[PDB]
Amino acid sequence: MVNVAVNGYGTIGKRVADAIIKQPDMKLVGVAKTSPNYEAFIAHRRGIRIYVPQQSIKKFEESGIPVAGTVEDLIKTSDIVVDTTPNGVGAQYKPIYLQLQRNAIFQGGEKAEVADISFSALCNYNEALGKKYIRVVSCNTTALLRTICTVNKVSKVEKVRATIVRRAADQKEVKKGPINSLVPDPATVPSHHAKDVNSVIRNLDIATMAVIAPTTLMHMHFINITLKDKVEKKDILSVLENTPRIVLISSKYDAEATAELVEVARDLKRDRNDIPEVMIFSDSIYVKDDEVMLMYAVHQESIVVPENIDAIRASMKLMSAEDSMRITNESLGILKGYLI
Amino acid sequence: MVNVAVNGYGTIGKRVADAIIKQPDMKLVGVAKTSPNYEAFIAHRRGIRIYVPQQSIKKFEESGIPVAGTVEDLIKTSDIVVDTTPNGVGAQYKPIYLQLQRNAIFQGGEKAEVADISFSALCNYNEALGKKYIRVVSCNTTALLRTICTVNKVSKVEKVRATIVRRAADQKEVKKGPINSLVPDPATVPSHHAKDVNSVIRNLDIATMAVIAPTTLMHMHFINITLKDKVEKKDILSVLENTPRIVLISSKYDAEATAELVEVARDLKRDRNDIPEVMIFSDSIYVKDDEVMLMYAVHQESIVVPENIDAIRASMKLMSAEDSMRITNESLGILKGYLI
Repeated sequence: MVNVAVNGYGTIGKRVADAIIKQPDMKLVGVAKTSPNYEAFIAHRRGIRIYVPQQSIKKFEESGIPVAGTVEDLIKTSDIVVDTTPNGVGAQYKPIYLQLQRNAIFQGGEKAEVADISFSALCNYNEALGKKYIRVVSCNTTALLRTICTVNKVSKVEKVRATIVRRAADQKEVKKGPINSLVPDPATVPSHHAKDVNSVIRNLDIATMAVIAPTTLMHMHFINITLKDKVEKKDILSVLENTPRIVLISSKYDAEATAELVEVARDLKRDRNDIPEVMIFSDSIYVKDDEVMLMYAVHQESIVVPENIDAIRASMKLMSAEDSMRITNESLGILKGYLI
Repeated sequence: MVNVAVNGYGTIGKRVADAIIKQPDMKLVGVAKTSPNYEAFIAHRRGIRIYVPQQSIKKFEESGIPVAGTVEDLIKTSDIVVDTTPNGVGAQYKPIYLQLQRNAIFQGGEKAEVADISFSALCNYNEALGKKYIRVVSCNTTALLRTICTVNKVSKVEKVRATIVRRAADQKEVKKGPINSLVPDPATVPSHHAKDVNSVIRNLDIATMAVIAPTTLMHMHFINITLKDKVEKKDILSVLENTPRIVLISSKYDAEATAELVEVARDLKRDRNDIPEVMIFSDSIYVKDDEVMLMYAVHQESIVVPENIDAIRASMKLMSAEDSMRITNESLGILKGYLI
């Protein structure tokens, strides 16, 4: 039985915690948070136990939300830590995990050196088997990796160039912009995505560009893939339509807009209206000879959730790639085929 | 039991159909819709019977979604119709419901003359008992009536002055602005809200102004009430804290922003992230002698849902105001007290 701790109960933290609870071979010990905001109140009402930095206990304890113990308390009394702390804080907790001898899963805004390997379950689960420290790649890297590794089955992927249109901040954030601007992110080519992808696929010729748009719901990727062998369209479409963690969006029901996909998720009653799957617009799938083009949407709040679950399995070597992803996929209701 | 039809499966209709499904004394006969978009797809997949206007049947059927009959058929089969069609379309169906001899509930965007009475359950259910045609007031009119009929228990409301900040368009709408403007709505005073409140509370001296902001989540109201007698804050606060369909928002958990309230709903796992209750900011409650000032948020996608359920009960004389509101409240998970 794996007793899991979650460090950092934010957008990703809260989701991983609920994913952990639905797993048959894992238990959530508790979660670490520094401020008693509404995310914490709600967590406690749901019976999730909250661990806090010793120095914040007093402050935190003024709000009435009971504290189960300190953050080291949590790490020591767990078998592995899913770290979902802010960019840069993982590396700060890294020495703590080391000292207490806990494996730990890090998020994608950390430097690669925080982990012993970087990960995406559809690409290098077997290579991650046994790693004590694993870095799950960022949300947009994950979407690129899922698409690539899946297209690669039809033919070796020789080259990737991509433009990432990033949503500015999540819907709940009220102090972040831009309100009305496009903001190169960064201006320099390439963006960090290409390298992040090279921490999982060592030798891919990848170049990416990114910009921030004044939207909160989902990112969007615009991809140009060069393959080795002239391929057929049915084959690129066959494998995109049959890969869990990837869904296709048609143009049949007038839902090709990130806001309308969010509405589809609300009406489908998905938890927190999450769509953890890569959402590829079926009408954008262009394959001519050895060239592939298409666009897809990425739901940043949830895309790495299932990856953290498999990463845990990889780290503690509980089962194969196919076994892990099959439980993760089924327990978190992950789709394949047409979303809409 | 009571067989109910829903004419217009859009933002309100999809939710009135789901609430009808949750009532112990009602059964959803089917819903009416013109276009076979993602909302119709999803209804169909849940087993909801879809009826389409005669002249749209063939285009609708190009989608492969089966059609149970015309709108007239749906009408003939129900004991009562919940009309949730676009503003002005209700008046187009009024003569059809009359000729087909079926009671009907209309939405606030219609003229008061389309019905035999306008309604809000916390104020005049008893007056609407037996009315064959009832107009449930608009979303912001409803929020003003719940607040006024509740405050009125502490001391007679003699005067209301309110400013309404309206969200531009719901989140699924991608063709409506404004993107970045404030838009008098209208520039003349008063806006229609005051007349609509007066269709419910006939002699109240009320004036309202409204403006459109570039937000999609919720409306906000800023109100000034003049009472007959001087009162104590504790008495205003105590009624506001103990009335279903009204919730209080504290400043304890950092959630005083409409986007953070949407977030609270997501994490509380409310259906569609709906918050049908009037959300009064408890730090806003200002009581001095006979003057009360406060501000609140209104979730426009859902506030009228419970109201339409009670309206069915009033029109069909099914049970008392209190009995109906208790079933509507319990079954739809309506709250009172502090939300956060």
